[PDB]
Amino acid sequence: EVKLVESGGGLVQPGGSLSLSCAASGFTFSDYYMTWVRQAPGKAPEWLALIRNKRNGDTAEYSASVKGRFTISRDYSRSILHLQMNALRTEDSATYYCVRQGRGYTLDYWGQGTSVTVSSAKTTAPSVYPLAPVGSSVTLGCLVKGYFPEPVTLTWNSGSLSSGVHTFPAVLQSGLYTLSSSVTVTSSTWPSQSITCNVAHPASSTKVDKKIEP
Amino acid sequence: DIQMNQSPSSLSASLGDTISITCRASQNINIWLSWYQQKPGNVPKLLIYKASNLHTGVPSRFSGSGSGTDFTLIISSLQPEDIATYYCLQGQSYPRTFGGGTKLEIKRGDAAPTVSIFPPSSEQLTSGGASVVCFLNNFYPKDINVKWKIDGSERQNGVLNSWTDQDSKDSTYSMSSTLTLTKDEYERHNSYTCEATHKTSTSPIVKSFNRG
Repeated sequence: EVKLVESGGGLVQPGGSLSLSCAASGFTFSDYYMTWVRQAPGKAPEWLALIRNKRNGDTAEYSASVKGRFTISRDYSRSILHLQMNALRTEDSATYYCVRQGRGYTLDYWGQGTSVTVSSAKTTAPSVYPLAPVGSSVTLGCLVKGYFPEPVTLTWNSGSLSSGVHTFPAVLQSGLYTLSSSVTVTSSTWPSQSITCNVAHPASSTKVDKKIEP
Repeated sequence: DIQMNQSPSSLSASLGDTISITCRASQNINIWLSWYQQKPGNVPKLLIYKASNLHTGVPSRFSGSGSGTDFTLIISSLQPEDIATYYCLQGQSYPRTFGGGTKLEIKRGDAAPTVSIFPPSSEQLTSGGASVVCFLNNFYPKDINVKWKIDGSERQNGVLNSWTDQDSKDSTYSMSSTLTLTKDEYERHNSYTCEATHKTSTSPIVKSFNRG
């Protein structure tokens, strides 16, 4: 079956460069036009570039937003799609997708995506603070502050406690991100039982547990 | 450049409903129009191609139609897994352009937010390192207002707000608000209050604590 796997994303300075690549499999690479599409959090997808195949000139098309800065190319000998990203700007930050164009000029199959962050801010481990109340039901929380870049992963009781949870999207304040999560349980559930907050931040090898104590 | 105008930017409906999403191209694009579904946290999936052709793995409750400049996506008998954002895409001319998208939400009875306030943790207080958090949870409809007061006085400076997508379990919305102070300023004050103003009342819901 058709599969696309992109790679080469990460944190890069403004004005810097990044080389993205897409591994295509399960289909004949040379038979299809290929494209790159990106999506910023809470935005509509944005088509970036298309490259034709050998039978049709191997020529390319670009959106005005990346024209001149991004270059799309293909390696037939390895069925790899490339996107050379130069003179990057903060608003280029998004998830980049390798996407195939099928019959009827249709972008049918998408890749998992590779994340790109363009910022001057530097990588930073999060802090992670437990949030205990000041009956019937009680609301606990977990505050993850001062990290960069995205993302982090937060769970309650290693993922066993998944009900009554509200995990809020990360918000930038400089500089550094802030993320929070709340969990609401029966009053007889806590603190009689142990509820712990698990945070992981790969970009800093952070892996921390914070128990909510009354 | 062809502009794609997608109406119902947001659409509130009930499970089992029949709903329709529209796509108007600023230029004739023949049959070169496709529809996509994107669940939160997931990648867009192809639903309809060539305006009216159902993609291989797509249920029959999804149908599309239209030619030229006007296109419509119809979802008959809306299901829970159908709750998502939908985009149209023209594939006739370059640049390729998407519609603005349509975000589906489920209708439900109005709900007031459950408010909880949290003083800075001792850890952050060592230091320093002072953040006060307030959760406005499980309320409906979407819109909501938060106000911070320190010893009575309105504070907006170091406030950070975040909002969740519609909860899949109870169809409600939630909000997190964090007020960050310096350890020094936090300890010069006593009263910290979180005020939520929701549609369900002209009177704000107030939560607070004393000492800092």
